[PDB]
Order: sequence, then structure tokens, then C-alpha cells
Amino acid sequence: VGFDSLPDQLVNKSVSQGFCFNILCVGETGLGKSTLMDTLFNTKFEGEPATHTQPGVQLQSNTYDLQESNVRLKLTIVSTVGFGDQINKEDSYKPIVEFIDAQFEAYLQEELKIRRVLHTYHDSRIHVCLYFIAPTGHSLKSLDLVTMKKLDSKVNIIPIIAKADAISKSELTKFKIKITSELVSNGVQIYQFPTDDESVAEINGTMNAHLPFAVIGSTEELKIGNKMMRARQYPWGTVQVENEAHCDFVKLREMLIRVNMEDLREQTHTRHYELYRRCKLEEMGFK
Amino acid sequence: CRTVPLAGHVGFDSLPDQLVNKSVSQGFCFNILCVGETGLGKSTLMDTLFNTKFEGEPATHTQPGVQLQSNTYDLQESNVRLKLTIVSTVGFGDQINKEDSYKPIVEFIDAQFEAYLQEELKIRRVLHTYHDSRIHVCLYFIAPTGHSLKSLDLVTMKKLDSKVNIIPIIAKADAISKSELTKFKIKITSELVSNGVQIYQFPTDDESVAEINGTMNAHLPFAVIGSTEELKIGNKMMRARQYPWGTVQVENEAHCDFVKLREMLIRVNMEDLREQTHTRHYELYRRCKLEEMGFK
Amino acid sequence: EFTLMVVGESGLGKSTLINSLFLTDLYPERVIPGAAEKIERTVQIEASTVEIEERGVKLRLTVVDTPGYGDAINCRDCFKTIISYIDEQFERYLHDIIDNRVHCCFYFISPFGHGLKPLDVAFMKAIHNKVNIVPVIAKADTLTLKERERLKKRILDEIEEHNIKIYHLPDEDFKEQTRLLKASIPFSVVGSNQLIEAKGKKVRGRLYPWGVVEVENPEHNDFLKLRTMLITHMQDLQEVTQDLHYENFRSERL
Amino acid sequence: FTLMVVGESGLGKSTLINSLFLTDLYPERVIPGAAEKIERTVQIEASTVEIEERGVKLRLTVVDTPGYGDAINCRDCFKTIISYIDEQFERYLCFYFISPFGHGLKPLDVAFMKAIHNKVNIVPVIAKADTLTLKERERLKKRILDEIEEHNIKIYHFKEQTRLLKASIPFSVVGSNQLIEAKGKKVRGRLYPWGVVEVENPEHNDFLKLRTMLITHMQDLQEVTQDLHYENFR
Amino acid sequence: GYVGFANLPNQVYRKSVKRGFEFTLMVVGESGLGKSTLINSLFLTDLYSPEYPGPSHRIKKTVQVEQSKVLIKEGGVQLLLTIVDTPGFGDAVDNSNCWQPVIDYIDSKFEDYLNAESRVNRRQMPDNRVQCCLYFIAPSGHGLKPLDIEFMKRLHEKVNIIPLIAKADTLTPEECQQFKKQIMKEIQEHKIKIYEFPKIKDRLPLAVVGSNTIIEVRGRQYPWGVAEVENGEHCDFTILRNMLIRTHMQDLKDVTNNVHYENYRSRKLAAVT
Amino acid sequence: GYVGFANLPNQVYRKSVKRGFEFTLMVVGESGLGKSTLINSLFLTDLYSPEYPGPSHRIKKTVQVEQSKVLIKEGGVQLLLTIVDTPGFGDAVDNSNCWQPVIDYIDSKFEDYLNAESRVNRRQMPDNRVQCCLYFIAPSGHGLKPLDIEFMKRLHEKVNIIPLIAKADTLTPEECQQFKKQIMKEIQEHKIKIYEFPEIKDRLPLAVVGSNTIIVRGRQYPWGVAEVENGEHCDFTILRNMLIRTHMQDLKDVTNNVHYENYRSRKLAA
Ligand SMILES: Nc1nc2c(ncn2[C@@H]2O[C@H](COP(=O)(O)OP(=O)(O)OP(=O)(O)O)[C@@H](O)[C@H]2O)c(=O)[nH]1
Ligand SMILES: Nc1nc2c(ncn2[C@@H]2O[C@H](COP(=O)(O)OP(=O)(O)OP(=O)(O)O)[C@@H](O)[C@H]2O)c(=O)[nH]1
Ligand SMILES: Nc1nc2c(ncn2[C@@H]2O[C@H](COP(=O)(O)OP(=O)(O)O)[C@@H](O)[C@H]2O)c(=O)[nH]1
Ligand SMILES: Nc1nc2c(ncn2[C@@H]2O[C@H](COP(=O)(O)OP(=O)(O)O)[C@@H](O)[C@H]2O)c(=O)[nH]1
Ligand SMILES: Nc1nc2c(ncn2[C@@H]2O[C@H](COP(=O)(O)OP(=O)(O)O)[C@@H](O)[C@H]2O)c(=O)[nH]1
Ligand SMILES: Nc1nc2c(ncn2[C@@H]2O[C@H](COP(=O)(O)OP(=O)(O)O)[C@@H](O)[C@H]2O)c(=O)[nH]1
Ligand SMILES: [Mg+2]
Repeated sequence: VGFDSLPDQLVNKSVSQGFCFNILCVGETGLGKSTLMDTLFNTKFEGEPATHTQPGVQLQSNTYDLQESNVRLKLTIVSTVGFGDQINKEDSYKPIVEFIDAQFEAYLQEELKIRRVLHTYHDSRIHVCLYFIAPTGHSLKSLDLVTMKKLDSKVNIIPIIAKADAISKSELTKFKIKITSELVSNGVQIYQFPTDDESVAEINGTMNAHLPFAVIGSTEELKIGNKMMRARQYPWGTVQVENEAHCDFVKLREMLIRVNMEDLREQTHTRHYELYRRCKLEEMGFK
Repeated sequence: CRTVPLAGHVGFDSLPDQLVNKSVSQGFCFNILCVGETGLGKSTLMDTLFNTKFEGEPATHTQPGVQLQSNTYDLQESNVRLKLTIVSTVGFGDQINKEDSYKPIVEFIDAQFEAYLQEELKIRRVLHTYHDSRIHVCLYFIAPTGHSLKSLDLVTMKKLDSKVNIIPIIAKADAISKSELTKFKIKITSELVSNGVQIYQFPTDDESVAEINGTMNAHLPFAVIGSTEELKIGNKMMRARQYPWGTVQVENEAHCDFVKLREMLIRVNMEDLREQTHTRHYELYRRCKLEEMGFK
Repeated sequence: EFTLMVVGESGLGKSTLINSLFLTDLYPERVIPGAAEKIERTVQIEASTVEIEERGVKLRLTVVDTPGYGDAINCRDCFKTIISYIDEQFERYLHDIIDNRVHCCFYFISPFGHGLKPLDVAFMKAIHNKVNIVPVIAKADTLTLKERERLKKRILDEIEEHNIKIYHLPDEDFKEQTRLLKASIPFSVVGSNQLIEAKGKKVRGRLYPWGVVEVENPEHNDFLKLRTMLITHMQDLQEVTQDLHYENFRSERL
Repeated sequence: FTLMVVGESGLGKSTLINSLFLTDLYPERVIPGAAEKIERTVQIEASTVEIEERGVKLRLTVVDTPGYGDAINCRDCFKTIISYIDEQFERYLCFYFISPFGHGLKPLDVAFMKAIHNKVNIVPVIAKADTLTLKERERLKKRILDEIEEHNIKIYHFKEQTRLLKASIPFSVVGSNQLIEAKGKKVRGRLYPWGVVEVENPEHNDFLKLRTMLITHMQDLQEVTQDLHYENFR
Repeated sequence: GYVGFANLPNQVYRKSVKRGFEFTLMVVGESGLGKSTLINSLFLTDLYSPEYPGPSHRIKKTVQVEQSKVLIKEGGVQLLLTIVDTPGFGDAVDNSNCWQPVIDYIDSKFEDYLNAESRVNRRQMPDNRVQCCLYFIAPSGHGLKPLDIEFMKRLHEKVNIIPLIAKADTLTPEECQQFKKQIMKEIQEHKIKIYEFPKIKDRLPLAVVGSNTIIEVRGRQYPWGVAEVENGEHCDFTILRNMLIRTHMQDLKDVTNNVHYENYRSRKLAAVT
Repeated sequence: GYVGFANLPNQVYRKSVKRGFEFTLMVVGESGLGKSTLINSLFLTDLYSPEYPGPSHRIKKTVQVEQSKVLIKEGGVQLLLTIVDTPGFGDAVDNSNCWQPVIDYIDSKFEDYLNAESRVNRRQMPDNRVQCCLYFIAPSGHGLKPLDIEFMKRLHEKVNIIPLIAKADTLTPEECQQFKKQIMKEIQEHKIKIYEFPEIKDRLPLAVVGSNTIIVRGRQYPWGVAEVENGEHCDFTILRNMLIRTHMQDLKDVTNNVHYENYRSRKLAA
């Protein structure tokens, strides 16, 4: 026919609708969630530091609207506050699993409506879940292993080690081994990058070998000459956020530089929006 | 004639070229009836009219009663074939008691009508491969007495006009004088008009031949001579007749109006004669008969 | 003294011939009827007296002709008046000086036909035993010579078969004249009293666009033969009427 | 003679003590299995260390506390330590480590300090000090001073060194088992991708200040434990 | 030619000319096939005009056959011509037995003519029986439409039908001859006998093009070329004119009143009581 | 100073290419209007070869909707195409309600796809719903046959109808323009809502001429050649662009958000 322009015919119409994304950052107060995320989007947001005297975990769910050359993204940032800071751990993941459930619920109950609209809807589902792990240095902590025990089947969880400038590299690798075995001790299949689309699969494959990442974030831009890049300052040195030997902020910014964002949406809608429906939606009909 | 006209010549004035060619391919049929006394010259008149001897041993004067010698021939001049039918009376006026003269003739004509009509009401009609025998013309001979019409001649003329188209002709015009022929003609035409005898009037409708018919209408009746005695008057011709005081010729307009008689066949009015038998005689017979026929 | 009969179909031209015999007109007012009423016309007796002494001494003869003979479509016994007339004349004369006592009877024959039309045979079979019948072919100017002789021979044959008693002429120039006269019977005549120019001058004769037929030429016809026969045999006709016909009538019913 | 080494099992107590006293107190010790530390019990072992300084004591034993933290839920979480200190104080008849991965005094600080500050004088110590910027250091120090002041917490109190010690109570410390080199100063360092952190630099931290305070006020600790807390004991 | 009875052709010529002439031609086909234009082009574009329009409007609700009378006096000969047109035939949604009003019209004409020539007082009243029938088969290609297949298996024994491939300017010659040969196959397979016009390239049916624009002067100017009706290599309009108008009207009347009127009366008068 | 939002369209494209593509095109029209030739010419010029005859043999005894699953490998893009065409329509002795099989097939495909993608255990399945129907019109020259008017006014809330002037190469520009005005006046005497391209009616509706023979693929007549590549009225490019190049994704979007959703709110209404 000579007209292979079918794939381009739907790209040009989605940008008219605009995009919508969501992000869940899970970690106890103090690990630098708001700071890391403000550095990730290179913007100053409305999240002020919280208090250790929060009796119950709450969800910020602060929404925004950014812009680029053509796209008009409608971000929806949700972050836990007052999590994992008291003597209670087996009842910590409840207010951060009911959230994803209730975000499934609205889209579901609009999908079954009679005069339903789907060309333009604001999908409020959580599309990814970063998981900050304290930089202890022996193995995964209790709350961490219990939370990834019963959360991996709902969102494409991604384990990253926060505040990773207090762990030596000569030790860090062992920590990785000493955590990854626990991953295969309980046998939790944390998000495996596709590694099937032969066009780009080897980047995902090597990303999975360093799957336990390490990150750091700060809204202070220190070293100059090269550019106004953000770093860390201490009386005995400076830490480069993207040096590829200090931290893997670039490697974590491969879901943001978008090696796979649409894959996250697809796996949310076909492997987490299905196990909530292939099994859990069997309350009424077809039994 | 304000109508809706054309522009280019459609290919239009060719109907009287298809109708003409359709009739030539199937030939014509014609029927002449010679009515007149025995010995007047009927057979010789036809012999010198169609330039060929046909038949005929003369009728004996001992014929008990008039019959009809009918004979159909297949003459053909060029590209045209005629089923000709000469119907000559035989013994007409032979006997003494001539009061019952015309009936054996007139019935004959009517009989022929039935033939054509017998194919009309019949449902297995085939009117395209059909050859009717209706008497188409009646040439009536008049003896040149010089006083008036003879009585039998008048009665047959008066009681045969409304069946077939009659032409009255003076036979044997070698007998009367032109000094007296004019008075004879005036008297006979006057008694024709007085006795209401309506001779065939040549048509005056069409304007191509209107006045030729108009002038020939006042010459009735014609004087004619017919013979086959082969006499050459200086050049190629035979139709003459000897006499001790001088030969008579036929194709001259001074002596006898022979050509004026042949102007019913040669050019003008004989297709019209056929049509006229078909339209005012046949229709009249249909009117007079389709009141006993029980058909409306 | 003498009386002559002429009979024939009306229109044959017999009045004109009998005028041309005596050079006179003797029917002053006669109206030839129209065709409309001569359909069933009758026959009368037209007897006219005229004085001629051309050859004899005094012959105030009368000519009798019958108008309207055979003219009607059906002859309603048209022989009645003529035969009655002859019988009446014989009885009147034999009452005895001669009143009429018709001596000769010309019968004109139409030349258009092929011979004796059966009415002619009827008449010459009815009368031939009463008067001197003379057959004369009227309007002889319409017969070619060959048809003339064929008609003559057929007239003779129809005489022979029906045994018609034609008046034969009783038997040196006299012998030759009688021979030619008896050979030429029946005669041929043409009558015309319109004096019309010819080769010589101022002669009797008819005119046609092709010719001028005369009368006294014995080659055109036999008119002069008829006249001379009549004139010469006046006496012989009287004698034959006296000695063969009147005697027969006296021998028969009286 | 009473002291404690209490922390969240990963602050760095083992290397800190081993470099403070030049010991190998646990030649054969294994980190509890990750799948096994769900109900992480708290246990106490013994010690045997001879101290060499200007003054030599008979012997020194530290109250090693494996498995104090890492609890799904602290049911008791406080029993064996108080039992051992009470028994050690009955035979006659304190470092608390604050993690730097927080806004300040996390919970379990007010409870523990309120429980034991009337039993033994407590020395607050911020472990893993090499991850706190000076502005954040001062901010958190002011915050913890306010928090201990707000809920009535008493901790502890030529003379230039005395003023310096009394002006920075929450000492910042690190621990370094293996000596590593940096810019010509190679004494018990820790290696990082940006070089080496040196334990004895007075500006990076106050480790040597803590060592001097402990090694010179041992008589002070002995007398306060034998005169003040002993009266409250009975 | 001395006896001169050979002057009969002259006599019949003169009588025919003096008498006058008449004709009646009927056209049927799906509305919009270019019939009115062809009729106008035949008798020089004066019958249908914005003063009186024919089947262009095509009121198809009730197919009432209409007839128009025109007088033409071209070469001294004047005939009265009857164009017979069918508004609404085949165009509507249903084409079930749609031919019935046409049969009604033709047979009513036959009946009135018979009543004319059966009375005692018969006369020279004008005859109206339609002489010729032109059918416009659409040039679909590769097959004959079933509607016209059943049309020409019914009426072909009543009136002389000459099938016409209307709008034949849209058929390539190879497909044109293939379509024509398939028409012959479906004619000599379904036992169809049609008017034989008493060859190889001019194989019946005939192709016609009807134009009214004065360009190139009847012709059409497409943005890719010209369509002309007079030339015989492109279409065959002149062939239809030759064997419809100039040559075979008399034969058409002969067959009408010798084989069709004859059969109608041999049916009726053999079924009468 | 960018975080990478621009890469989202790139991910969308790269993901859609791998998943493959499908299409289902309806062609409706009476026989002899060039449907088979047009459809063969449009797509790679390979379909309805004498190996597979198709509706070229116009079987008129019965009407049987015959789709044809075909596969096209456009370089590196898989297109599984079907040409839903009804052999025999609007040409037999009678044609009243002669469109029920078409609407039957359309509604059956809608219902079967709804069954496929509404169960609790649903998964990725083929898509067999028709996307657009091309309705051919013969060039009468006076208006629209009442069958076409009924087809429009009846079956227009269910499938994207595109009216085509079949065999536009037998018309004159003046009469063609008057034909267009007349049809879009009867379109407002009988209010009809054809699929209007997003934003002028003067150069509408689309008129198309199709062929297969090469000569420039054009037909040969005794007076020369009739072409397909132009822009006046034999517009074989405007259809091939505003049907495949530009608005085909919009065709799917309007079938789903309007037509398929109208059915989904009709069958689920009560
Ligand atoms: N050493 C180090 N300190 C950090 C880092 N990120 C943030 N901080 C400091 O830690 C403090 C707390 O971080 P916040 O930005 O408030 O985010 P948070 O720790 O998750 O606390 P909340 O967002 O309020 O729940 C900040 O004020 C920073 O000064 C980091 O990556 N490394
Ligand atoms: N006066 C005259 N005589 C003629 C004429 N033509 C022929 N004759 C002659 O008259 C005789 C009559 O001959 P036909 O004509 O054969 O006799 P017909 O008229 O046939 O009589 P039928 O046999 O009864 O019919 C012939 O012998 C001719 O010699 C003519 O025109 N005028
Ligand atoms: N050819 C010819 N015609 C004659 C002759 N005599 C008289 N006619 C014609 O006959 C007419 C008169 O005849 P007519 O003597 O009265 O005979 P009738 O009537 O029987 O008495 C005239 O008009 C003449 O034309 C003759 O000798 N020859
Ligand atoms: N940041 C930092 N890390 C240390 C220090 N000392 C030890 N570590 C690291 O902490 C890890 C575990 O220490 P660990 O012996 O379990 O400390 P403990 O849990 O308090 O007994 C070791 O692998 C060391 O690399 C220190 O002073 N600072
Ligand atoms: N291509 C072509 N078009 C034609 C032909 N004849 C007529 N037309 C078209 O048909 C239209 C007229 O149709 P018309 O005859 O009124 O249809 P009808 O009223 O149903 O008979 C005109 O606009 C012409 O363009 C032809 O021979 N070829
Ligand atoms: N009407 C028409 N017929 C054609 C065309 N091209 C070829 N044909 C002929 O039509 C036959 C096949 O007809 P088909 O393509 O099925 O006609 P369609 O159904 O209207 O597409 C072939 O034998 C060709 O000879 C065209 O463009 N139009
Ligand atoms: Mg004869």
C-alpha cells in the first residue's frame, strides 16, 4: 500500500488528550523522599518536612501538571508520611495497599458503567512503586521484607537503597548479594524488566543484574565550570549524584528517561489489574 | 404548417422508398372486365392494349346464355410482374331476350368480393401471401348507333355503376363522323346526367395531376379502335386497319381517343382504381351486407 | 304503282340510304328518341308517298319503313306488325289498281357482329315464303375486305343450313351482268345525302378524318348494283309476287 | 562501672567498640538470617577485654546486645538489658545511639531515655555521623535539645576543653576497624567512592572527644553510680 | 416500357406521399441511462426541452407510461410521431413484474385498433400501435441483469425488441466484445429469439451513445478526451439510425401487423365465444 | 534541563509496532460498480486472484457475507486485513429490505467482540469489528435512487458511511457539480449525518475511479486513457489518504467512542 503511517496515527492524537502518570514512594520518614523526588523532577514542590509524632500513616496524593515540548503531563505524586516510625510493623502496609486497591476501584466502577466515557478519563491508578531501603549494611530489615512479601503482586515495585552515601562499595556488593538471596529466599519476583522485545531488551537485561540500585538526592547545586549540577557537601569530600560510581541516580532515571513507562502501564493493566479481577472480582457472576 | 421542425435531415424522406420496394418484391395483381356485345372487339381490344395475343376463338352466335371467359396470365414488362385477369363476357347480347343480361356478370363480381372477405373474418388470416380476384375495372363498350345509347347499354350502365369502376368507351369508331360525333357525345352525356348515371370521375384531389384529370373528365365517353392487322405506316407500328378508301390508325389522337383511354392504365389512375374498389365499392358492399350478417 | 319495304335495326342508317335512292327528304319532323324512354319502345308503320319517273313513265311509289324495330331490349314478338302489314296489303289488293302490294323487302344486317344474329335468322325463317327478301349489309363502310368476304360466306352458309329461301335472280352483256349480280349477293351499301367533295366534284358521301367515303363507286361498296338491280327487276319482282307468293296465299287460306 | 552499647543493629556499634578499645570481641559472629529475624529476640553475651591506658583497671566488659532491634513488634524489647544492669548493680549487695536517617529524635528515644535517665547517667551519641551536613547537624542538634528539654529529660553536663565538651553534648562519631590512608593521615579510616573518612579528625566528628570524656571521667561515672543511683536503688 | 404498367411504383409513391405518415416508437430502461438525450439526438433535439421535459424528472411512485405527439415536415412529407416513454421503470426499490403497465398499454392499443378496423362504419382513423421497442441494458459487464433477462423472455413475442447497450462509451473494446459474446451465450442458452434485423463486427445487441452538447455538433468532452456519436469505430449510433429509421420501418410495421397483431388476434378471436 | 517526558510518544510507537495491526473494511454496492477492482488495486494489488474468485462471480441466488482474512507484511509492520463485501445486492428482481444481512453482520461482530472483551477471564483476542463502510453510488445524474436514500437514513448511526460516486469517469464537470449540489440538497431534505472530517462541502462527496491494468494504472478506451491520479473528480488519492493515511485511527476512535458505545448503551440499556 505504501502507507505504513498507522503507528503514527495514534501517537499524534494522544498528545492532544495529554498524558497522566502516578508515582508511589514508600519509605519511613527521614530517608529523603520529597527531596529525592523534587530532584528527580528537577522542580520544587509543596511537600514540607513531616513530624515523627504522626500517629497514623497518611497519603499526600499531591497532584501537579508539568509540560515539555508537546506533552502536557498531569502528574499525581503520592507519598507516605509517618510510616514505619513507631512500634508497629505487621500493620504498616495496610494504608499503602488499600490506596492501590481504592485507585483500582474508581476506574473499575467506571469501566462497567452504562454511559461510560473512556476517550478522556483521568486514570488514578498507581503506575509504579519505588521502595526506599535503609542503608544498614547486613541484610533487609523486618518491615522491608514483610512489605515486599505482600505487595509485589499489585504494582511494579522497584527496590532502591536510599541515603546510599554511608555504605562502602567494598561492602555494598555483599549487601546486594545478602539481600538478593532473601529476595529468592521468600522467592519474591520483584519487577523483572521486559527482556523480550528484541529491539531493546539487553539494556533491560543488564539493568536486572544491578537491580538493587543506590540513589541520593539534594536540591543544592554545588560544582560549577562544567555546569550547575547538584551534589553533596561534607568537610571531607563531595558526592556526585550521576558519577556512575557513587550512586545510580541515572540507572533509576531509566523509568523516567522512559526506557519503559508504557511498559509499566501495560503491566499494571494486564498483570495487576488482572489478578484483582481474574480472581478477586469473582464476587458476582461466573461461578 | 407550424409544427416542431428538425435541423439536419434525419434520414427521413425514405418511407415512400420502403413501401414502394416492399410491393415490387411481391408483384401486383389486376382484374379487368370486358362488358359488351359479341363481335364488338373486346378480345382484339385487349390484344392491341397489351401488345400480345392471349387466346380466343370467337363466341358462337348460338351461345344459349352469357358466361364469363376468365383467364389469368403472368405478363411482365420489367422488374414488375402482373397476375393479370381478363374477364370477358361471352354471349352478352347474343340471344334475343336480353332483359336477363347483366345478372350472370354482376353476380360474378360479387362472388369475387366474397373471396377477399372470406379471408377477413376468418381467423387463420394470411393476407400477405394472398391473391384476390375482385374485378378491378369495367370497360363498357357502346355500339356507334349515332342516335343515343342502346337500351340494354343504358340499363347495364345504370345498374352496374355502384359495384365496379366503369369506363364507357365507344367501340368501333370507324363508323360515325366527327361532324356528328360531337352531337352524339353531347346527347349521350346529357342523358347520362339526366338519368343520374354517375360515371367514374377522374380524381381532382391531388394537385400534381389535377387538371389533366379535369380535362379528361369532359371528354367522356372515349372513342377507340382496336386491331392487330399488321400494317406498317411508314415506320415501326402494326396496330392499324385496312379499308378500300384508306387505312385507319389507332395511336393517333385525330381519329380515335385510344391514348385517352390508355391514360387509365399507362400512367395515372390504375392504382387509384384498385384503391377505389377497395374504399368506396368494397366498403359499400360491406355496409349493405353487414346488416344481414348479424354483426352489429 | 310500286311499294318497297326496308327493315332493320334502328341506327344502321336506313333512312339516309332510302333518301339517297330517290334524292329526296320525306320525313320532315321526326325526333330520334332518347335512350331513357326507348327502353321498351314499340314499332309502327311509316309509309310515305313520293313521285319518281326516272326510268318508267309515272311511278308515284310509296316507301314503307318500320321505326323502332328490334330496338327494345326484349323483342315482344316484333314480327307482328310487319307480317300483318303484308297480309293486309295482299288481301286489300286481291279484294279487286294496285294500292301498295309490297313487292321487295330489303333487310339490313349489322356488320359489327360475326354473322346472322339469331333474330335475323328468326325473321328470314318467318317471312321468306311471303315477299322477295333481299339481304343488304348496312353500314358497309366498317368492314375490311377479308372480313367482308368471310361474312359473306358465313351468311351464305347460315342460309344453307337453315334453308333460307333467298330470292335468286332469274337467268351478251346481260349474261355477264346477271352473273356478277348473282355472285355479289349479299350487297354492301353506304347511304349519305350530304353532298361532299371527292376526286371528281360535289358527290354524295360521308366524311371521316381518314377518308371521304362516296356512294356510287362500285368498289367502295355495291350501292349502284343494288339500285340497278331494283330498277331493272321492278317488273320481275312484280311477276314473282303475282305468280309464286300471291298464288300461294290464294292457294292457302283465303 | 556501668555502660551500654544500644543501637538499631547496623548503626556501627561493633566496629566502633572494636576500634575504641582495640579488640576483636566477636571472632565468630554471624548476622541473623533475614528470613529468621521476624521475631528477633534480644540476647546478651559476655565480654573479656583488658584496657591499656595511663591508668589500668582490672578488666572491662561491655554489655553486647545482639538482636535488640529488628523487631516486627517490640513485645518486651527492653527486658534483658534492664535485667542485666540491675543484676550488675545488685552484685555489690551509658551510650545511646541516635540514627542520622531521621528528622531528629525518632520514637523509642523518649521512652528509653525517660526510663533509664534516672537509673544511669546517659551519654547521647549520633552514630554514622558521616552522612549529616553541618547545617543539618546544627538543626538536628537544636531539635533534639528542644525535645529533651520539652519533656524534662536530663542527660549529662584548662577549662576550654570543658566548655567545648559542654557546648556539644550529642557527640558525632564513626567507627573504623581497618586503618585506611588519606592525604598522609592514615589512622582507622573508612573507604568511600570519594576517598577516605578519617575517624580522629576533630572537624569531621568528635570521636576523640568522646574517648577523652570516657577515659577521664570513669571515676566520675563510678562515683555517680555508687552514690546517686545507689540511693535510689534502695 | 411501352404498355407502361411499370408506373405502379410512381403511383404508389405519389399516393403514399399525399396520404401522410405516422410512427410510434417506445423506449424502456432504467431511469438515468441517457434515453431522453438519445431521443432528442435522433429527431434533432426538439421533442424534449425545458418547455416540456420527459423522464428526466422520473416520477417513479407510479409508473404511468406517457406518450408525446410531434409533427415533422422535412422533405415535403409530414409524419406524426409518437414517442413512448416510461417514467419510473426499474429505478424504484422494487422491480417485481414492473413490465405489467407496458403490456397494458401495448395491448390496449392493439384492442382499440381492432375496434377501429372491425366496425361496419370503418374509416381512416389513425393507428397507434407501437412499432418499435428499444431496451436499454445497463453496461455492467460480465453478465446480464436478471430483471432484463426476465423482461426479454416475456415480451419478445409481442413487440420487436432491439436490445441496446446504453452508455456504451464506458466499455473497453475487449470487454465490450466479451460482454456481447456472453449476451449471445445467455440468449442461445435460455432459448431467447429476438428481432434479427433482415454481422461479425455489428453483432446484435447494438451500442448507442446519446449526446446533445454542441462541441467538437453532438458530442461530449470529457476531461480526458472526446466522445462522438457519428463515428462508427468508437460507437455504433449510425448503425442504429440506418437499420431503425432509414431502412427498416416498413419491415418493422410488416412484422408487427403480420406476426404480432396476427398472433394477438389468433389468440383473442380463437378464445372468444 | 529535561527529565524525559518527550520519550512517551516514542515508547507508545515502539510498543504499538510489536503488537501488530488489524483492519476490517466494508464495501457495499450493486454489482458492476468496480468494487472488486478498486479493492484489489488499493491493497498491494493481490486479492481476488483467479485462485480465489470472490464476489466477481455475482452469485445472486443468495446473499452470503464473505470476509477474507489476509496478511500483509509492510516492511516490518503486520496488517491483518479483511474486506467485508456482500456478493449480490440491489440488482435482483426485488430489493426491498435487501440490507438486513449487512446490518446483521455488523451487529454480530459488535456483539461477539463485546463477548470477547467483557468476561472476567478475558485476554488479548483478535478484533473483527468493521471500521468503515464505503457505499458506492451509480452516476444517474439526477439525484439518488431511493434505495440509497433508505440505506443512508437507515444505517447511519451504526457504522461510518462514506458515499462514493462509483465510476466517476462517465460524467461531465458541469452536470457533476449540479449532481453534487442536488445530492447535498436531498441530504438536507432528508437530514443525513455522514462522517464529516474534522476541522467546504463543495468538493464533496469523494468520487473515485479504479483499475488494475498498467498503461500509470489507467483504463484504455478507443479515445485514449482514463486515469486515476488527479484531483478534480477522479480523485483516487483523496480517498486513499483520508481513509488510510490520515483519519483511519480517527475512524477507529469514532467507531468506539460513538458507534460501538451507542450499541453498548443500547444492549445494556435494559
Ligand atoms: N544525607 C542525605 N540527606 C538528605 C538526603 N535527602 C534529603 N536529606 C535531608 O533530609 C531531610 C529530610 O528529607 P525530606 O526532603 O524532608 O524528605 P523525607 O526525609 O522523606 O521527609 P518527608 O518527605 O517530610 O516525609 C531534608 O531536609 C534534607 O536536608 C540525602 O539524599 N542524603
Ligand atoms: N369495327 C371494328 N372491327 C374490329 C375491331 N377490332 C377487330 N375488329 C374485327 O371484328 C371482329 C371481332 O373480333 P373479336 O374482337 O375477336 O370478337 P370479340 O369482340 O372477341 O367477340 P367475343 O369472341 O364474343 O368476345 C374481328 O374479326 C376483327 O376483324 C375494331 O376495333 N373495330
Ligand atoms: N358509316 C355510315 N353511317 C351512316 C350511313 N348512313 C347513316 N349513317 C349514320 O346514321 C345516322 C342516321 O341514321 P338513320 O338513317 O336515321 O338510321 P335509322 O335511325 O335506323 O333510321 C347518321 O348520324 C349517320 O352518322 C352510312 O352509309 N354509313
Ligand atoms: N557509615 C558508617 N558505616 C560503618 C561504620 N562502622 C561500620 N560500618 C559499616 O556497618 C556495617 C555493619 O556494621 P555492624 O557491625 O553490624 O554494626 P552494629 O550492628 O552496630 O553492630 C559494616 O559492614 C560496616 O561496613 C561507621 O562508623 N560509619
Ligand atoms: N457517458 C454518457 N452519458 C450520457 C449519455 N447519454 C446521456 N448521458 C447523461 O445522462 C444525462 C441525461 O439523462 P436522461 O436521458 O435525462 O435520463 P432519463 O431521463 O432517465 O432517460 C445527461 O446529463 C448525460 O450526461 C451517453 O451516451 N454517454
Ligand atoms: N464495470 C467495470 N468492469 C470492469 C472494470 N475492469 C474490468 N472489468 C470487467 O469486469 C470483469 C470483472 O468484474 P468485477 O471486477 O467483479 O466488477 P465489479 O464487481 O464492479 O468490481 C472482468 O472480466 C473485466 O473484463 C471496471 O473498472 N469496471
Ligand atoms: Mg372474344
